[PDB]
Order: sequence, then C-alpha cells, then structure tokens
Amino acid sequence: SKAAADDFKEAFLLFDRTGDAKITASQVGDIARALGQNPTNAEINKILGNPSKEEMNAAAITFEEFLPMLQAAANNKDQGTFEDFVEGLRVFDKEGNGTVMGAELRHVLATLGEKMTEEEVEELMKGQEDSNGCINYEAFVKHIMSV
Amino acid sequence: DAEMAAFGEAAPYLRKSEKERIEAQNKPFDAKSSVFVVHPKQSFVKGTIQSKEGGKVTVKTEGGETLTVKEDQVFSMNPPKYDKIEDMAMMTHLHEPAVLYNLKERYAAWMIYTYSGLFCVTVNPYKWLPVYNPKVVLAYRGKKRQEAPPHIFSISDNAYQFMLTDRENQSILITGESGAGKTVNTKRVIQYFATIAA
Amino acid sequence: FDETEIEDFKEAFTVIDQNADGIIDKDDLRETFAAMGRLNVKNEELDAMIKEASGPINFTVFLTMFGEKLKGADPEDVIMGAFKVLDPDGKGSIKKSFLEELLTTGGGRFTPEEIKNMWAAFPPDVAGNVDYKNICYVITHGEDA
Amino acid sequence: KLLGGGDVDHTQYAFGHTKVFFKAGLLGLLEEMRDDKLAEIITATQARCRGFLMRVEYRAMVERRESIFCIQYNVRSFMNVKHWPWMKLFFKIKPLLK
Repeated sequence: SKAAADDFKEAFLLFDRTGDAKITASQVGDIARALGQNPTNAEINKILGNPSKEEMNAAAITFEEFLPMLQAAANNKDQGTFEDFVEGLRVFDKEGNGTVMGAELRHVLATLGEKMTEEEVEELMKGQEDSNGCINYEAFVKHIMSV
Repeated sequence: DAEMAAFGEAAPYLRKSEKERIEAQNKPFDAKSSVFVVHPKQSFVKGTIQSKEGGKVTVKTEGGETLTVKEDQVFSMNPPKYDKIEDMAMMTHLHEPAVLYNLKERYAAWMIYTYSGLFCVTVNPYKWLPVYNPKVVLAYRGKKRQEAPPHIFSISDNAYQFMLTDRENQSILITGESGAGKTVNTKRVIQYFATIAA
Repeated sequence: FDETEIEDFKEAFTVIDQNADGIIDKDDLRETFAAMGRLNVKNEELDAMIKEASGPINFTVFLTMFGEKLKGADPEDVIMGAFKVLDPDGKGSIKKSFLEELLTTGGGRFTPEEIKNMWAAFPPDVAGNVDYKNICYVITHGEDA
Repeated sequence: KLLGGGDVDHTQYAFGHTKVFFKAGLLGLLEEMRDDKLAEIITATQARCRGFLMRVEYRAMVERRESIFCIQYNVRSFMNVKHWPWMKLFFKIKPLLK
C-alpha cells in the first residue's frame, strides 16, 4: 500500500542477477519468503498454474506481476500460529520435556510432505541440537521464528 | 534361500525361491480394475472390470467371458504383494474369494500349509512329499511361527515351547471332513512329540 | 603489505644492491646474477628490468613496482586460513571437484579454463584440491620446492 | 520404528506378531481431514523454515564476500609473477635471509 514499502523493489534488485529488473518465476517462492512471507511450496505452485503460468519453461519477470503476487500471499500469513508448531512437536515425543531425538526430526523434515534437502535440515539443527542427540524444540522453534 | 537349508529338499514345498517371490510381488497391478466376481458355474472367478452400470458391473474373465453382475457380486483383489501369503489374515482384503484363491494358488505350487489367522490350514496332497522329512522335524525345532514357513510342526512345536514357557497345558484341535486326512496329521503330530522329547 | 614482508623486500634489496648506496643499478643486477651462478646473463635482461621503472631503483621504487605486480599477493597464513574454512573439520585435503565447482559458482575468477591452468603446474593433489598447503607455499614463493 | 515419523494418527494402527493392523473407513476419514490440516499447519511451518534457511545463506554469502577476493586476486598475482626473473631471484634468495 506503501504504507508504500519501496524496499521490496530494492530487494528485487538484489535477487535479479542480470540487472534488467526481472526475476524468474523459480525465484519468486524464495523471495516471498525473504520479504517476510511463508507460503507453502504447493501454494506457490498452484497459484502459478492457476494463472496458466508454467514454471517448467523459461520465465522472466516484471515487478508489476511480482508485487501483486506478494500481496496475494500476504493474506495467508494468518496461518503462522506458533501454538500449533510447538504442539505438533510436543505430540511427536513422549514425556514432559520438549526434546526430539535427532534423526526423528531430520528424517521427518526431509521425507514428510514438502521435501526439505538434508543439507537444509542439517543447517536448521546446527547449534540447537547438542551431542546428546536431543533437540529442544522450545528453543528450536523460538530460533526458527527469530528469522 | 540362505536360511533354508535345514529343509533344503522340502523347501520348495514350504517356501519359494527368493525371486519366485520377487517376480511375483513386484509385478504390474491395476487395482481400480482388477477384481474377483461371482459366477454361476464356477464359484468365483477373476476378471477385469470393463464398465459400470451405476450399480451393475460388467466384467471380463480369465478364460474370456463377460458378465454383468451386481455391485456386491464384485470383490476387490489383493495387490500382488499378497501372492501366496503364509497368513491370509494379513491380507488387506478379507473376502470370501481372496481366501479361496490364496489357498488354491499355493497348492497349485504344492504348498499344503497355509495359515488363516490362528488356524493352520492343511490341504490333502494326494501324493507324496518330503515334508514329513526327518530333516524338517529338527528345522521346526525351537522356532516361532514367524521364523519359519507354514507347517504343522510349527504348531506342534510352539505348543511344546509354550508348554514349558508359560507353564500351561496345551491342545491341538484337528478337524475336517471324512476325506480331509486328519488321522494322518494326528498321527504325524504325535510322532513329533515322541521324537522331540523322548 | 605487512611489515615483515616489507623487511623481506628490504633484505632482498640489500642483497641485489651490492654497492650499498640505496639504488640498484644495472651493474648490481648483473653482479647479483653472477653470484647466483648466471655467467651468461644478457644485458637485455637487465635493461628489461630497468624498463619496468620510470626512475632509478631505490627502496620505494622497488616497493611500488612489486606492489603493482602483487596486487593480490596473499601470505601463507591467510591462504591456510581460507583453506581451513574450506575444510572446516581439519586435516583433510579437499576434493578436486569441490574446488572446481566452488571457484566457478561463486566467482568469475574461479571460471573453468583458469582451473585447468591451476591444475597445470600446481600439480594433481594441489590442482585436485586434495592436498593443501604446498600451493600456499608456492604462491608466496614460486617454483617447485 | 518407521511409523515413528509422519503427521499420522498413531492410534489408527496396531501391531502384532505377524502384522500391523490399520483402520480405513472412518478413522480413515478422520486422518484425511487431519492430513489436510497439517499441510496448512505444515505447509506454513515449512515455508518459514525454507525462508529462514536461505536467510542464513545470505549471511554467509556476504561474509565470504571479501575472503574470496582475497583469494581471487592473490592467486592471479602468482600466475603472473612466478614467470618473472626478479621474482624467481627473490625466490632462490628468500632463504639466505633471516
């Protein structure tokens, strides 16, 4: 709305590697996340196809399509409730203390639903899981929602 | 394969080669179309669903026949993963036909012992088999029924086991029609006891 | 330029300036080469070294000429710093294909053709990216050790 | 052990000596609804992660910024120099020093 945030246009100049002021359709998922929006990858996929837009063939972009797609994704930020994120992992391990065994969270984050690479899974556990093999998800989900 | 040695010679009548298996479980399957069906002459034969009359069904056959039968004259067919299942009760398709069919298939392959829950189904070979084989007897000795293929000594040994493990008495109930050949089993069970604990 | 590297260039300037007056002339170049074993050092080689300067080779003219040729010169401890960050678990020399991919995909200075020239005198291990350390030696002091 | 993972009803099944038991078709229905509900819950929780994941990549890319250059230029020197009389000289000579 501007509140006209012109820093979204300045961040589009940091993600366009050619400097022509266009951003390919394959970068739009990760740049919506870098502007403070977390649409799921199936949602980013649907919307695209919904608009008869094929992410399979070469794509370019213009700021005039990327701005309204970020504004259509911005209504879905009401789905980001931290009660359900901590209660999900509290149902994932027994006893009254928030600890996932290391390999349980790593294999679930790579193979269940939207596949996260094991390189990204190791980069998200690095520091929050110590050598006991127990990830405290009270501080883990706190630090994941700090970015 | 590796396991089977004890039997070795009996093996083929107890279990199938690890690829015979593999070649059977890992094969093409079309669930939505493949089915079992009622049949005026033969009880239940298999077929492929052709069309759908809204509550009637037309099916091809395995022999080549086409019948339009009710919706409930039609029964699903287990994925190939359940070919000659040791325990039909593990099937995800608890029908009338699937049971008939499982027994039948593992018989045409000369396997007379197939389990159906707790039961130990036994089919009359009508010929001779290395099953009562003096090697087998040992083989089945000290083995839970999950450590070995479907067989009567399984039942018979487990009883024994269980006997000493739980400190409870046991029983074996053999039953069938006039020609089913129970005496034969009964006797055979008996020898078993006598041997393994004399 | 760290100060010990500038003191190393001051010591090399004093070993080539055998008249000890502070300016390396063509006679100093020829008499330093003859004391290293070069009896056949041509006058055209001495003239090509003097043709790289606009004036007499005093200590600050020798430092500015070496500065302008060594604008990306890195000491061995900072090259081993960067190679310890590339092998963050320590000890192991890093893979050949990992250094080829990371040179190209990060920067234009790491483009392939240049990577074939890196493997070409920096031998296999060095080229490959497995050993490590011998390349830091020959980048601070050239030629085979 | 496998069933350890999944955002699945750990109820709906049951194990035993030769096999697992599983519901469909109601409990089957339940789960399904549930399934969708995690995509939500999940899909949203994935994103941030994804987001966040790359957000750390930028902090690294950036750090790296110069250490490369240093490495970049530094090599180039050598490739040029190593063939220079004066530099070879310094080289054989660099040792006699103290």
